[PDB]
Amino acid sequence: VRPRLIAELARRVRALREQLNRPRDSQLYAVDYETLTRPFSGRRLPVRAWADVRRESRLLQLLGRLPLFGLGRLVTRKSWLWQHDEPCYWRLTRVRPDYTAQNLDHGKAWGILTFKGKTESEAREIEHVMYHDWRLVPKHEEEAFTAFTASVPYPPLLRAMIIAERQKNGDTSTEEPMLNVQRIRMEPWDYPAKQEDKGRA
Amino acid sequence: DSHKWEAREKEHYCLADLASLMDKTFERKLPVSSLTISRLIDNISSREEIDHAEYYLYKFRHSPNCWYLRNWTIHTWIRQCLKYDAQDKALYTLVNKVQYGIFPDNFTFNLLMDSFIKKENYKDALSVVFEVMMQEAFEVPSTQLLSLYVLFHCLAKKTDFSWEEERNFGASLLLPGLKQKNSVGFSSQLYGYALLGKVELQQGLRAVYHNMPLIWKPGYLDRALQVMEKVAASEALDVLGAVLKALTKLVEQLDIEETEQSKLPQYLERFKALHSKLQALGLTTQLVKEKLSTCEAEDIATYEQNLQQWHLDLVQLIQREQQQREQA
Amino acid sequence: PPERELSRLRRLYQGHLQEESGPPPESMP
Amino acid sequence: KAYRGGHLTIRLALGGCTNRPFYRIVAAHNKCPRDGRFVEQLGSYDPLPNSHGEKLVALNLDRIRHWIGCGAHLSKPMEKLLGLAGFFPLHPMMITNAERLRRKRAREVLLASQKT
Repeated sequence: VRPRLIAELARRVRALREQLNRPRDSQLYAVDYETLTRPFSGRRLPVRAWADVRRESRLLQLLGRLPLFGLGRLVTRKSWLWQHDEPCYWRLTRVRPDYTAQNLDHGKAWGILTFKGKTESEAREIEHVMYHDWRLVPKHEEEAFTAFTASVPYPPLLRAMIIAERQKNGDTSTEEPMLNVQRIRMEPWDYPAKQEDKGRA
Repeated sequence: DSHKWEAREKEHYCLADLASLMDKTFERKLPVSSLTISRLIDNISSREEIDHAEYYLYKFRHSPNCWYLRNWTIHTWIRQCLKYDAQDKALYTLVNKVQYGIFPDNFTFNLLMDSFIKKENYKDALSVVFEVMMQEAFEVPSTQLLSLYVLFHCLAKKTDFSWEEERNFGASLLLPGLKQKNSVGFSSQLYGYALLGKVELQQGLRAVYHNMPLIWKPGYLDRALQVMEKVAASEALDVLGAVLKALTKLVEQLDIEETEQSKLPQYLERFKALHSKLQALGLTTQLVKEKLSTCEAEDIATYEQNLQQWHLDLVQLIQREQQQREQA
Repeated sequence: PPERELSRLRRLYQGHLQEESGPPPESMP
Repeated sequence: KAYRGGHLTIRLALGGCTNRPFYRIVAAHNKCPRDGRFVEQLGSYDPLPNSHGEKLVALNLDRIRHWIGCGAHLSKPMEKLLGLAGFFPLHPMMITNAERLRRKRAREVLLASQKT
């Protein structure tokens, strides 16, 4: 057995580089508005976010015009508003503002969420912070804004099989077999994920 | 109201050294404590010095500690400004807002307003008011003062206003307009609503809410009407606006949800009815003046307490620093 | 669907839409 | 072989010559090739209709279930097949396709009527 020291060294170097000269996200969450592309990467944005990109704002930028970086405030995603009747928002507990950006914006921020008026204990790191679908909720009409008030057949063949099995066993049992989605929840597709689990470019 | 503050407590009185240190920190791309910034702010004694401090503040804002820019420091800066010139530099900082990171949601604003009043300057005052509105404020009794100022401005400002300005005016009217105690407040609110309605109708719904503490929901005229009706249960400008409306891209509103351009005559009728009701039942500047003359019992004890707290915090910080030094 | 949903959908996809039928048939010769 | 955490999949596979497609339903690694190795072969499917109009499909349901339990995903064709069998529900895509077809037929009928 020979040792591949050089490879290891290279890996270490790479790691170091990643640690150090990593792009502070002023650079790589930038947007050229007229051409709808990006510095650093160079790739375009998708069509279904062009108008949105143009005529609405970042979360962190929005925050930037508040004392304490709006640490005890509500905030909403425009998409959610469009979609649901129900009140849908986060409240903040923290900000990680990327300092390198002239007129501070872009970075990270987080707190408690509530999708369709259903809160959660503990504060995750919140997704879509650098998207442009965001709006700030004023303190006047804040409490006005926040106002809120099983079993299914098996598929044809499986059920039949089950019945057959039962018969074989001995019992007749006219009670039909059924599966219950009381356990199986259906958190929607527009429900947000977690920035702890995602990797940054 | 200056001599209560001017017991600042002593620190070092050399600025050049501090500046050098700051530069070094920035050269290295290392963070800086708030304490140093505070000290710098305290030290200033010239317009050049003020300028330097401004720059330093900006630098701090663009650093690993954007936060930690404590209220106390801001207050000190404001005081310094007041002492020297005030009405150009502080205002500029406020305008910049995000760059100098000052966010003085406090009695500082009130003080500034008072100062402005003392030496006329109306446009600047208006600007300041607008800035305050843009920041989420108006728990304190400076609201009344702000309203008064706005009214005064209006008394001069009587033309077509224009896009941004109208919106700003509306904002000013609205958020300070939370005066349940008197009908003047209600009137102000109504006026604000009317302005906002006008803005909506001429230009767009997005034009209203984009940057302001204001809510996307379409019914602003309706809201105003409701408010007016509430008063009755318990204006000329509005009427004019309505008349104008009556006289001869993306879509946030729905197909089912009805367009407010096609609800006008009904709205007008409703307004008329409301007016009639008011008449059956049974100037603004004067009212505001009267209000000012009454009320206004101050927040001075609280201020003192806050100051004390700040001092304590500073002391704690100093102690911490000392400990660190010892450790080193 | 209820009409509200339809409206929402329309709003979402303003420029990119198609006119549609309600239910389909129940036969096909 | 070691892959970057490629999930398990119950998937089809071409076991035919040119113009005769024959299929092999198979529990395999996501990142494996199509006709490359697999974990355990399951019920062969024939798409070409044999003597007297049958399009026969094998399924070791017993082992399919096991695979599912062990956390192996299903490709869309597989899902469709399952639905057809009655083992799974009819895949909603299939239903939509059917609906579309019906609509088309209706349109055609209308056109014919117009012509006549």
